[PDB]
Amino acid sequence: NHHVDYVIRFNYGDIDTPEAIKKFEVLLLELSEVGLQTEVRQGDENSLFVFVRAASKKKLKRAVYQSRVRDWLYGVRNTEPEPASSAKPQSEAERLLVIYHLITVPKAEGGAGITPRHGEWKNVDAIFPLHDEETNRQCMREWSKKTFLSTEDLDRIRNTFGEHVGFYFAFLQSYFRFLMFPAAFGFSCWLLLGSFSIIYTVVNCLWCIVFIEYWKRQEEDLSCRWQTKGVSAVHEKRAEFKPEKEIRVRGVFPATKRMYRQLLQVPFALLAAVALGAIIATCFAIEIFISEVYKGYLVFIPTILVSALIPTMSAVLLTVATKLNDYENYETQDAYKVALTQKIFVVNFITSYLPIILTAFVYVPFASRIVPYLFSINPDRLRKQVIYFTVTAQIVGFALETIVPFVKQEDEARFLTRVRNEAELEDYDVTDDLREMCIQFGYLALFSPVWPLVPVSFLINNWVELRSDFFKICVECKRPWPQRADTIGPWLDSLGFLSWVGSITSSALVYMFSNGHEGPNGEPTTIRCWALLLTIFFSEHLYLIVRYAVRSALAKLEPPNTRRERIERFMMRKRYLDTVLSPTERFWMRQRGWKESAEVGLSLIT
Amino acid sequence: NHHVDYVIRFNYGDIDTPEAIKKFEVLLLELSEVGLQTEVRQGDENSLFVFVRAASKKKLKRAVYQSRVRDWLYGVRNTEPEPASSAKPQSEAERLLVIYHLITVPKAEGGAGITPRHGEWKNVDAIFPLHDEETNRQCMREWSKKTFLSTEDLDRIRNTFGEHVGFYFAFLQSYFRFLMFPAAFGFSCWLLLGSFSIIYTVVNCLWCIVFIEYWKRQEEDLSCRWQTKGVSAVHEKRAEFKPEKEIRVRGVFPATKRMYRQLLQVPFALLAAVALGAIIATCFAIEIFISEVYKGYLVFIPTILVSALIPTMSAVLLTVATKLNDYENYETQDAYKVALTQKIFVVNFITSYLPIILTAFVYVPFASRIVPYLFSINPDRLRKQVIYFTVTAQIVGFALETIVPFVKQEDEARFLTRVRNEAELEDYDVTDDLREMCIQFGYLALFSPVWPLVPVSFLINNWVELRSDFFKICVECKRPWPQRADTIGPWLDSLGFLSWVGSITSSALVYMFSNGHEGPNGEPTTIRCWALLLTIFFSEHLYLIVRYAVRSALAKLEPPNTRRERIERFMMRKRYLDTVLSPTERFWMRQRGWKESAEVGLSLIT
Ligand SMILES: [Ca+2]
Ligand SMILES: [Ca+2]
Ligand SMILES: [Ca+2]
Ligand SMILES: [Ca+2]
Repeated sequence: NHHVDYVIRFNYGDIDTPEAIKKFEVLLLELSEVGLQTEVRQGDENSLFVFVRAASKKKLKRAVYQSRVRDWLYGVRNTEPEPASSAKPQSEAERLLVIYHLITVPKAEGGAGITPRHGEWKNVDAIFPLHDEETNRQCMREWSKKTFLSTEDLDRIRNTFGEHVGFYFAFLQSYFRFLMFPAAFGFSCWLLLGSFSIIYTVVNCLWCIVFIEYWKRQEEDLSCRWQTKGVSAVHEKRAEFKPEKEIRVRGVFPATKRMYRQLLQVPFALLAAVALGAIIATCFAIEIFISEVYKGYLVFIPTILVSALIPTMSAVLLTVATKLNDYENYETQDAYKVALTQKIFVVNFITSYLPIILTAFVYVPFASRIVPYLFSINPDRLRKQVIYFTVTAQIVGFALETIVPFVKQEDEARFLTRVRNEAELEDYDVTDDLREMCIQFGYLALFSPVWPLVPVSFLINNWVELRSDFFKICVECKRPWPQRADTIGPWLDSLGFLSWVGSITSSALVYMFSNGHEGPNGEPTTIRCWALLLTIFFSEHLYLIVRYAVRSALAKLEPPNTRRERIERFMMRKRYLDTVLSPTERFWMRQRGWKESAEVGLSLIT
Repeated sequence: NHHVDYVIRFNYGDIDTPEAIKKFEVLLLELSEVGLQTEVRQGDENSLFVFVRAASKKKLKRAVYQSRVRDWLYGVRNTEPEPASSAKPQSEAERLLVIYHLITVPKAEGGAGITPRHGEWKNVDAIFPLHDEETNRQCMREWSKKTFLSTEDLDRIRNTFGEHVGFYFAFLQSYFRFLMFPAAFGFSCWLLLGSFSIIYTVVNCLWCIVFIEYWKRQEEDLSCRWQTKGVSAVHEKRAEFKPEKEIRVRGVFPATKRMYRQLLQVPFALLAAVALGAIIATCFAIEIFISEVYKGYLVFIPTILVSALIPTMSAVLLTVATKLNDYENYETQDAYKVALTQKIFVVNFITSYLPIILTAFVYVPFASRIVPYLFSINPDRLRKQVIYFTVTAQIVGFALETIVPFVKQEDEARFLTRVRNEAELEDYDVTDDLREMCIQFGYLALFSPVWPLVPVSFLINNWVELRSDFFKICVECKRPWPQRADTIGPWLDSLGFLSWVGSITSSALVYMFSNGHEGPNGEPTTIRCWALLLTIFFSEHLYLIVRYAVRSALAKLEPPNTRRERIERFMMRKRYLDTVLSPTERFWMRQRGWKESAEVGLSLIT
């Protein structure tokens, strides 16, 4: 890579020439005044990117010791900072993270001011590091053959690509690994019993409880292991944040006003729910009427209708959620990303689980009681849609995930072109992959009693998807900068909610389908709503009781890295304490020493 | 008090004379070898108590600096220990707590070995401090007149009687204070509307949610204020603990074996539930048949039956719970007390809320459908039992709390008799008073839609009960030793569970009684169990949604003491850091300084 850390794509297309060269000179002054060596090279037809390297080894050592000092002070490291003359960077992640903080974190603390495209420049499109292609191809061809990734492999996806990708890859490993028990139980139940089986439903809800509690425990242990536990204290501030007052330099904003702006989440959620429910239910009723009332060239209208109407409405809701998320201030980038993710999860929940719920609950149980207003319903509609969403939708999702973007794409002559064709790749966001895994866990927690080969299909697809996501990161994207994290984000409570409703939906399914597969064949006159709500009541409360039992069991087992990170915070204070910090009386005149008190005791006992 | 800190009642009644004097000499040796001045005086007819004072001011200063060092090291204090020559004890609580640690915490760390009555002595009945009667009477007559206790008053009940009593008194103050909104709303609803009113039920569930979340916030703030946040790390070990192995000196026990012994909680809970349910339901059916089927001298059998059969069964269940709580090891005293409290809360729940539930749910809705097997039921049975349990049971509880134990009870001549008549008082346990307040909150959260003057009665009784509990502590008991805590214990999650079921029970009540007070008059043929379970379903899920909203709102508002205790843990580390700890290169040979890079930039832009 010729020691090049970062590439800063300065643009000059839409900006006139003297303003562009003034912006360029002010960009290159703050890079030399922060300790970074710059080398400008010709970019695209209308761009000009500047390479960035730490200027000297002593400047890099002084800049990486003052980045270990800061997160030791803010309670992340819990052990003393190594001295600066012996403080070499541990890996590529620490070096690239220090260089990115020197580039982006503003001039109040000591870094440069470069915020990409937002506030003063509006020209620097991206600040991307370069790939380590030999190590990437070695890791790809090394663990394209192993059945399970080791902790050394997870530490290599920590040392490259940072910790925010390493937490996702450890989550995917600990999710493919824990899929083996419901995979074996689902194969056993689909071979032995039929679908809608009670022991498979209880086993599946117990497995979701156990997996969620074990991954909360493993997240705490892994954030203690990777020295990134309290990384919320050193989160990167943002320049879009507009403060009210200034109390000494941080620019505070009253959090109650942000709560009152956060209460717009409920009308946005109601609008998104009503609009997406109207579109999906209208498409579903159109498909039902056209396909089973009134043809082979006329069955294809509602599928093209959702394929050309759902992503447009979802992009409109994404725009409205972004415009509302800029209204609330959110001084850090992590709070903004978590708020945007919690906003789009409602759209993702409705878009992902509304067809299976109308077909499973509104379609199978009523249908005839409706169709005359517009029956001998198709009994395999629910099984066919679960089979579709689990197998064929995952096949086409893997297709449009990694095959379609691959088909879509002197001495420095090869390097200046490999950076140029790495400049056009896609910026990698790990929330999309966490979204895919969480929607998949939602399918497995909600509609697994229909067709219990769903965990088997998810096991095979997860083993393919781990390697495919690593191939996408190393090949089809720019390198993500080493972002740190402690959890996977709001996806933890998303997974808890997903399983939470799964405990209601699967129990309602195994109640109302315990008469066959056709379940409540059309018109519902048999289903007894006094027996449909009692099983939901008792199953949800047994779910909550067993979940409380498992969380109270797993809380009392301290993991080794947490038990080693609450001991070093005693050892550091013990080392601090050794390095520095160096009438009435006539009642007590009778018995002086402890021998005469024993004499009065023996004299009073005898 | 003539500077006397503690009184250690050595017994010699059942022990023969040479063994008693050997135990006495070994008791008095370890007191002089730990730094405490002893003065033995004649006790009761068959006891002999030894007074204990710190021997010298320098020894007390060295013993109180090494007790600030320890909880600074274990992460409780978060600020540097003051030097020992200027480390005077802050109040009576710190001095008496240091003297109690020197008396009781065993010889591995530096204290003496005196465990009361357990392991080697089996004679020292109690180690009680002496009352500060002038300050106690001054505080009693000072805040027997004020409407609300100030934070200085709460800090005085912290400085005397420690922090475990101060947390309860702050809880009772913050519970009497937050009773004013449901008191005013219940008076407004009982004057304007009738009983079983929907807006009063929604307001009451919202008030329970808000009060529980605010008291969790205030508990965190108060444990940060009183410098006792992480006091779980310095909990007092116990001598009943029997360890498996010894790894360097703590005596570890495998926690999975304690989990497997903790799984006996479910058969004990089933046994207690079935037995107490059988006794209470048999008494209730006997009372119903005798009082309303078949007399004035014959109505009094079932009341004497519970008054002579419920406390005997509860004492049997207390004995079984103690024998099971000694089976599980529980190395600390706080874990043992929390486990015993969580065991007796099931007995307290069933004994406290089973008559109102059978009368409200089993009696009002069926009754005739039952009585022929043994109707025009009495409509005011539920209102009369709620009125009884809220008003008259609280009056007789205040009576048997403080009036009956008061009627039941040379130069050193007055002092040796005031200690002698303080030796016979009752050892004060704050879990009984927290149990009374939590059972009262359970009544208010479960059965307030019946007769909505229940929060008004609870407001008056709580203002009386705060002063009466302080009178009981200062007058009718020995002084409790200054035990530290951070929460009130498991009563927090007890209160959450209490309100949790209240959201089901009150909604079922206001469904099935929205036809009058008689509700489902006898035989149930009107109540529609498809409408009884939908309101329970929707009300419980709206309860959980609003509770999640309130906890997510109150989590984002940092209290001032927590925001000052996460800043001093930056300041201490910042003070530590200042007191101590002092081919490839041909690509980077084109442009040396940032001026020539700007020259290449202008040459490439132009
Ligand atoms: Ca996929
Ligand atoms: Ca993926
Ligand atoms: Ca009382
Ligand atoms: Ca009391």
